[PDB]
Amino acid sequence: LALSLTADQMVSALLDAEPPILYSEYDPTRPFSEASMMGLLTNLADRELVHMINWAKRVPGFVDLTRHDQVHLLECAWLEILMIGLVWRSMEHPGKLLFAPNLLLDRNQGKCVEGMVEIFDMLLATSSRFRMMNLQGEEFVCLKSIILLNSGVYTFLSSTLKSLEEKDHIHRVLDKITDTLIHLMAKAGLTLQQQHQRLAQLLLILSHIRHMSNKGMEHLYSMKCKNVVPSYDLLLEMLDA
Amino acid sequence: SLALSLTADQMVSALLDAEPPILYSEYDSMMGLLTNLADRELVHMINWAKRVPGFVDLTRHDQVHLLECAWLEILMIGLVWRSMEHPGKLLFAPNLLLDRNQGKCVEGMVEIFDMLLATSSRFRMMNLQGEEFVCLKSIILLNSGVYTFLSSTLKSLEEKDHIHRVLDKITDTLIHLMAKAGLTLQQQHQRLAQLLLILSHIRHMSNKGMEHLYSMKCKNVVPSYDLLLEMLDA
Ligand SMILES: Oc1ccc(-c2nn(Cc3ccccc3)c3c(C(F)(F)F)cccc23)c(O)c1
Ligand SMILES: Oc1ccc(-c2nn(Cc3ccccc3)c3c(C(F)(F)F)cccc23)c(O)c1
Repeated sequence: LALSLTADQMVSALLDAEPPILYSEYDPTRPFSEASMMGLLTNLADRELVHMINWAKRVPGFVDLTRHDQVHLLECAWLEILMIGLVWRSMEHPGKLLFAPNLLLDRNQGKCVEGMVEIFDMLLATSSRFRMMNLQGEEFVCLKSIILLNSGVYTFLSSTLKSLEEKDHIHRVLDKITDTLIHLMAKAGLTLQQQHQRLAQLLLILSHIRHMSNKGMEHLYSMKCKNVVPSYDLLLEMLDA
Repeated sequence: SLALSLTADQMVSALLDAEPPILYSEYDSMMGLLTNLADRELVHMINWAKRVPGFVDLTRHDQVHLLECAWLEILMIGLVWRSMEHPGKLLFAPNLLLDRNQGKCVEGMVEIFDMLLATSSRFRMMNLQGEEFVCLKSIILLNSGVYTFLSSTLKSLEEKDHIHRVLDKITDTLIHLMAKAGLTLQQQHQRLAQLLLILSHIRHMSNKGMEHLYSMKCKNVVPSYDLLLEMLDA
């Protein structure tokens, strides 16, 4: 079971579970309009969702949960997960966001609402921060898994002993991933003080990622397209192998 | 910088000393009550903020931005802390204690109500301490708005460095409190993580709250940049 993994075993499992990088729809009309870019981003996200499920199922401890809880975590976290992926990819492209290898955008290219440019600006900042911190791949997979387990946990609520067990199991897996992060940092040769400071610096960034997702989710719901937001039923369907 | 020299004990002492008082609701409609209470709390929050070590080292403009971004999170975490010992209830004030069902009469707040309850219950199961609480609140103040400063000028860059250094000092403080309490090294890193991860959820609740204010046509109750600037300048 997941709770028995060593730090080295957890890292290996997470790295192996990594999803592929997808391309955006090839050769779209350029310049973009507000709708056309959204069409590209939405299509891309839709295609990544499938791979995210595959990834999620390989996150140690995820499948120990009921299907309902597995769906609830994905519901709450999908955009955060996509965004941290985006920020990781964009690290060595200052001033730009690498949504896909064939879709590298600066803050002016894509046509966007001014609410969108704020989010874009926030994504860029986060990416620079990771660049500055010299974030490592092994740390990234830990953070992405933390987002998956953490984002929807406080809203299980609640009662039943089983509901409590589920929450308890999530927190224990979270603890193991924390252990893993620290193990990586110590292994790298950071002092105890630097280890504890870096951990905190990384986790605090997650709150910003939650903010960006909240803002993005907000915009998504204001689109009279009745969908790019995956439903509970859709996510559940996708979960059944 | 003065802040950068503080020990863990001094940091805690300063923070405990800066705590605002717990205010009473004057009239014990939900929007009417939150508004009356929040308006009076804001005044105390500004003065609490100016007492957080490192905060007044920032430009007046940067202080306003931090508060602008953090204000609802700070109100909300105060509420969660106050409600900690009241399972199933939110203690908006000593004379305003609400359960989930009175939280239904209040329209689209039921979900936010539930999230708040869930956070308070998390605090309860963690045995969150007053000393840890004041650290968390300070972290929210310095962290929520730091990524949207605008960089550019040398000053804004120097401002961000300073914020990050103070945050590191608060991390040190938290760890010290835990070691002092007898936690093993492992338990210290774990609890640190658990505490900080709750902040993602507080941000989430603040965002839903804002979302709800706008849909309620209550955009007006939000402290504006200029309002905050004038309160600080006092
Ligand atoms: O791998 C991926 C795939 C898609 C996204 C992505 N980010 N944003 C926010 C955003 C995107 C562009 C410009 C401004 C904000 C999105 C929005 C949106 F509606 F939230 F914007 C809608 C659909 C997808 C995205 C991503 O971050 C990573
Ligand atoms: O000590 C406290 C603790 C909580 C609140 C608070 N304000 N708001 C929005 C709000 C309403 C009116 C005026 C200002 C803010 C809240 C909402 C929300 F869903 F309504 F946002 C939901 C739950 C709590 C609050 C508070 O104001 C003070």
